[PDB]
Amino acid sequence: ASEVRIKLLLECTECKRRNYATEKNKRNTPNKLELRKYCPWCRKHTVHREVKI
Amino acid sequence: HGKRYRALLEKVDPNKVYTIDEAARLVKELATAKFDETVEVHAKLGIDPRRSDQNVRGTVSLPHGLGKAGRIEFRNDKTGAIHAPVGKASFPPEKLADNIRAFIRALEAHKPEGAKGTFLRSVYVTTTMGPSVRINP
Amino acid sequence: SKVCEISGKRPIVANSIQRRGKAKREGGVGKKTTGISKRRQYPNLQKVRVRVAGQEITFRVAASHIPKVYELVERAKGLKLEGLSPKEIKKELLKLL
RNA sequence: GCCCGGAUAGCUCAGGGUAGAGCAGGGGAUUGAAAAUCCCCGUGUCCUUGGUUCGAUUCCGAGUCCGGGCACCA
RNA sequence: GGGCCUGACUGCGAGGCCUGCAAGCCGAGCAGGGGCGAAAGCCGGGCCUAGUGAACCGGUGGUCCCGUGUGGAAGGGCCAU
RNA sequence: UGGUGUUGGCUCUUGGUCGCGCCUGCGUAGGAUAGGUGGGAGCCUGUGAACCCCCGCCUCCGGGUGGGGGGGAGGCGCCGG
RNA sequence: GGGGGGAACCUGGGGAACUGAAACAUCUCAGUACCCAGAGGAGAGGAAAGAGAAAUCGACUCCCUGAGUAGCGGCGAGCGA
Ligand SMILES: [Mg+2]
Ligand SMILES: [Mg+2]
Ligand SMILES: [Mg+2]
Ligand SMILES: [Mg+2]
Ligand SMILES: [Mg+2]
Ligand SMILES: [Mg+2]
Ligand SMILES: [Mg+2]
Ligand SMILES: [Mg+2]
Ligand SMILES: [Mg+2]
Ligand SMILES: [Mg+2]
Ligand SMILES: [Mg+2]
Ligand SMILES: [Mg+2]
Ligand SMILES: [Mg+2]
Ligand SMILES: [Mg+2]
Ligand SMILES: [Mg+2]
Ligand SMILES: [Mg+2]
Ligand SMILES: [Mg+2]
Ligand SMILES: [Mg+2]
Ligand SMILES: [Mg+2]
Ligand SMILES: [Mg+2]
Ligand SMILES: [Mg+2]
Ligand SMILES: [Mg+2]
Ligand SMILES: [Mg+2]
Ligand SMILES: [Mg+2]
Ligand SMILES: [Mg+2]
Ligand SMILES: [Mg+2]
Ligand SMILES: [Mg+2]
Ligand SMILES: [Mg+2]
Ligand SMILES: [Mg+2]
Ligand SMILES: [Mg+2]
Ligand SMILES: [Mg+2]
Ligand SMILES: [Mg+2]
Ligand SMILES: [Mg+2]
Ligand SMILES: [Mg+2]
Ligand SMILES: [Mg+2]
Ligand SMILES: [Mg+2]
Ligand SMILES: [Mg+2]
Ligand SMILES: [Mg+2]
Ligand SMILES: [Mg+2]
Ligand SMILES: [Mg+2]
Ligand SMILES: [Mg+2]
Ligand SMILES: [Mg+2]
Ligand SMILES: [Mg+2]
Ligand SMILES: [Mg+2]
Ligand SMILES: [Mg+2]
Ligand SMILES: [Mg+2]
Ligand SMILES: [Zn+2]
Repeated sequence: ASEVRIKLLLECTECKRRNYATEKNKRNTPNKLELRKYCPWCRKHTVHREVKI
Repeated sequence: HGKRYRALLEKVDPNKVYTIDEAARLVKELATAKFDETVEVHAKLGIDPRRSDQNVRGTVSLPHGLGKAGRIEFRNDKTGAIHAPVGKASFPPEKLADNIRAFIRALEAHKPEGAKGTFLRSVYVTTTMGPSVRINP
Repeated sequence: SKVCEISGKRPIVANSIQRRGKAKREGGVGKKTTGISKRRQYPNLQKVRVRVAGQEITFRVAASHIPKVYELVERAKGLKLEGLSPKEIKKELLKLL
């Protein structure tokens, strides 16, 4: 982690619940992460979005 | 102001608030011009003028109204005001309060979702050339 | 300062508590006491001067009970006070409490 | 953490209809020189993007960065 | 070097390495929902061994567990960070 | 050292902010001193119009406004460049 | 009528530190020691503007229990209805 390599949550786009925490280099990668991740609330894959920690 | 108007002024009194019905009974007493005056209903939305999203705009199909049928379009001006024709000075009193009330309803139906204040900060009923009366919406 | 002559109020002992930190209510870690120590809190005594049976009487009474002095004088009306020293008048007045 | 803020040309800067000002640079006048003075000239998505308006550095939303402010730190 | 991709999974975990404690470590297999592959299969980040910090206090998103006569509310618990 | 108690009277000058009354709002095209939109073909006149006489006056210098002395039937908009 | 005395005990007004926290400041020691005032053979408290969930109880005091519970706590040492 650094001011540039940052921590961040991944929120489920369908239930708005954060299910994952991970990191990114925000220079390297200014855009908000989208990724499919299993949301356990919905019990199926869902595209998760980067949300500020 | 002209004698004709100065006259009407007496049948009013600012302080008093009045009621949709009380105002409907005055309208006739306030329409002293040589023609079927209108009536109008001036509000004063308590929302932010310079903006959007929280812009009050739409239509209402008044049960009686106009007589000039219904569906009047109203849109809040740059200030916080919104104005609209509710009928002509003729119309039996028990016919205007039905529209005044039917119009004011639409306004509330078009209030935003992000508005601070009591929305209907103030409301008034009038006639083309007559004075005006506040009212308890 | 010392003892209200009408109410009896006197200096009490209070702690003077020193804190630091952001209250929990404001989303802080909570408050810490950086020091506590004794102090006295005084009644707000003042002089009330008052003329009863022409003689001059003078009370040390807490501000809260300044009006109460004058009430004593009203109730002093039907009293056989004339010709007295101030010392015994005060005594006389104080006796209606 | 939250609140107030500046970004306008090389440097510094004031500003719902617009884009300029000081000296830096260059050309010319002048001088024995260095200047000072004097005349012209440049040097712009007015931080970014999105939205009002007929349109805007000007209003607003959103961003990015430095400037400031207050507080807190198990 | 390329193509597709998000398993840098959610629920667990047989059995071990290490070891005073507390930690640290490796992990087959089953379920859910996926990826890649014709398939066998592989995939619970990164060839590997460093890149870290117990608790307490508190923050923020869920959950809807407790709510001081009762219904709410305050405040707390629980999961995640 | 602020606030407040003990702590009062008169006055001058004052702002904030609440209600109502009214006036001020001039980039250019233009009858020329356009606040935002809406409403609205009549309104202003024996509750005195056309200019005129003292003017609160603001001014972007043309004018905007406002009470009255004089004053005895016409000014201002739809129209439309 | 008071004044002054009385071993302990009682109430009221004031009120430490060593020490413990294996340093220390909040915390503890402890409202203890001690000083002061008053009482009396006791003193204090006492006949609900109480308890608190029993649709209940019924002044106060003292013992046993409830209970090292409920809670309080640099959530530490500890304190403790
Ligand atoms: Mg993770
Ligand atoms: Mg990464
Ligand atoms: Mg779950
Ligand atoms: Mg204090
Ligand atoms: Mg504390
Ligand atoms: Mg008082
Ligand atoms: Mg490869
Ligand atoms: Mg997954
Ligand atoms: Mg095992
Ligand atoms: Mg072990
Ligand atoms: Mg599987
Ligand atoms: Mg598979
Ligand atoms: Mg396949
Ligand atoms: Mg298979
Ligand atoms: Mg596996
Ligand atoms: Mg601790
Ligand atoms: Mg916590
Ligand atoms: Mg919660
Ligand atoms: Mg309750
Ligand atoms: Mg519940
Ligand atoms: Mg419940
Ligand atoms: Mg309660
Ligand atoms: Mg209820
Ligand atoms: Mg809650
Ligand atoms: Mg002081
Ligand atoms: Mg104060
Ligand atoms: Mg004072
Ligand atoms: Mg004695
Ligand atoms: Mg004695
Ligand atoms: Mg005591
Ligand atoms: Mg004592
Ligand atoms: Mg001392
Ligand atoms: Mg100590
Ligand atoms: Mg010590
Ligand atoms: Mg110690
Ligand atoms: Mg020690
Ligand atoms: Mg020491
Ligand atoms: Mg203690
Ligand atoms: Mg006995
Ligand atoms: Mg007794
Ligand atoms: Mg007693
Ligand atoms: Mg009783
Ligand atoms: Mg604890
Ligand atoms: Mg304790
Ligand atoms: Mg204690
Ligand atoms: Mg006990
Ligand atoms: Zn979901």
